[PDB]
Amino acid sequence: VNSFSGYLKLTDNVYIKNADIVEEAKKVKPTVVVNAANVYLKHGGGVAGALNKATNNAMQVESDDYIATNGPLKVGGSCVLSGHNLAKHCLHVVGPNVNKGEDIQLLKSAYENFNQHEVLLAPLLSAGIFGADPIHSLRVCVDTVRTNVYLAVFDKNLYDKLVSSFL
Ligand SMILES: CCc1c[nH]c2ncc(-c3c(C(=O)O)c(C)nn3C)cc12
Repeated sequence: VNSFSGYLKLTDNVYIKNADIVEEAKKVKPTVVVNAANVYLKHGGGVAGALNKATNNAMQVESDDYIATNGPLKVGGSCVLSGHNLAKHCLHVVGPNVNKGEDIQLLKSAYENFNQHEVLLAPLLSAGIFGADPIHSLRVCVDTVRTNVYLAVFDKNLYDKLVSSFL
């Protein structure tokens, strides 16, 4: 039993809810919240900008030190950093950004990072300002992640479309 509430069950291990991932993280304080990161961990907008703002920019300060030491992530890669006031840990995962021409096949590699964590609160990778089709992102998630994932979808219209079209 865990503390996640109000989710629709899609499969044995995937759950989905119309929610703001920031407010959901604040309320549950999950072990892991996933950030929709870019390779530079520049958390300017989208999910990343919202998560970072909620940490009062502490996520960005930590991230800048990480990049200065380690260099950029790979598209499809991830790193574990602090969850600050939102979670124990933040798993920063880089899905391909279609608006940069990145290969959508890398979306499966991105979701494979979730399998290193037993339970996660997450957005749909490569959705929103990353330009991919969220219906496709949900399909890759379900077909790749084997651990227990709780997906937060900000847009109510999109959430209803994702549920109604789910095979
Ligand atoms: C609609 C207003 C809004 C405020 N904050 C948001 N955060 C994320 C998304 C969003 C998501 C998500 O993860 O829910 C996905 C997937 N695509 N898009 C575009 C939308 C908003």
